[PDB]
This record gives sequence, structure tokens and C-alpha cells, in this order.
Amino acid sequence: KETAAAKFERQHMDSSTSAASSSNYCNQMMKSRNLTKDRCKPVNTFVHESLADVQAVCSQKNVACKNGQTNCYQSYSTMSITDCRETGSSKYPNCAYKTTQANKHIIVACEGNPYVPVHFDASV
Ligand SMILES: O=c1ccn([C@H]2C[C@H](OP(=O)(O)O)[C@@H](CO)O2)c(=O)[nH]1
Repeated sequence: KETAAAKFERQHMDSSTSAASSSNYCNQMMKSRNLTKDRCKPVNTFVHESLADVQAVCSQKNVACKNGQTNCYQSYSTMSITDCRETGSSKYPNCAYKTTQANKHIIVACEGNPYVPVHFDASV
């Protein structure tokens, strides 16, 4: 059904907000993007840059993926992101998260034709 590329956009792209803002951002976004459907997804990152800029990372610095694969890339420029981390008192289906804004280089895995992001590996 949903392609890996489309899933990446649903899970990691949010260009509408320059920095997400609002302490409720993650609680609202993790739910709206259906990341709390089956379970409370532990951690998830939203990137506040244009789709084009994020897709372009696939042609940037080639770095090893955490899983050992070689199709991961690190952005040369830092990007505005928001990490969503589940709290301790968080109990499904009422998933709770802490919203933390940051400016770091992102690392994503890319594949396909067009060669686009299909997984968010890390931020550094
Ligand atoms: O800083 C991080 C680290 C991990 N994840 C993610 C990557 C995965 O989701 P994913 O392949 O769909 O993109 C999941 C399992 O690690 O959580 C983020 O969003 N940000």
C-alpha cells in the first residue's frame, strides 16, 4: 500500500513549521501522523526543511548506516528538526512525548528510482 518514500514523508517531514514550536507539538504530531496507531512509537524525528532539501541529502555525504548497510547519507548543512521522545508515564493509547527542537545534520537511508529517503537513521 504505502510506499517507503511516502511513509518517510508522513513520519519525518513537517515543512509547515520552521521549528515545530509548542510544547504540545509532539503529542499532537505523533498522533496526527499515525505514529501512535499500533503502539506508542518510542522515538521519531520531524524535519523542518523543504522536501526538496531533504531529498537532496541522498546525494550528499555517504556514511555507514547503523544497521551496517552503505546507503545512508549525512546532510552537509544543519537542518531544523524536532525529536519526539516518549515520556515515562506514557501509556498506550494515550501516548505522551517531550518536544525538543534542535539544529543538526541529519542522516537518512535512501533507495529506489527516484533515489529518495526511506528511513531516518540519526541526527548529529
Ligand atoms: O533520532 C532518531 C532515531 C530514530 N528514529 C527512528 C527511525 C525509525 O523509524 P523509521 O525506519 O521508519 O524511519 C525508528 C526505528 O529506529 O525510529 C528517528 O525518527 N529519529
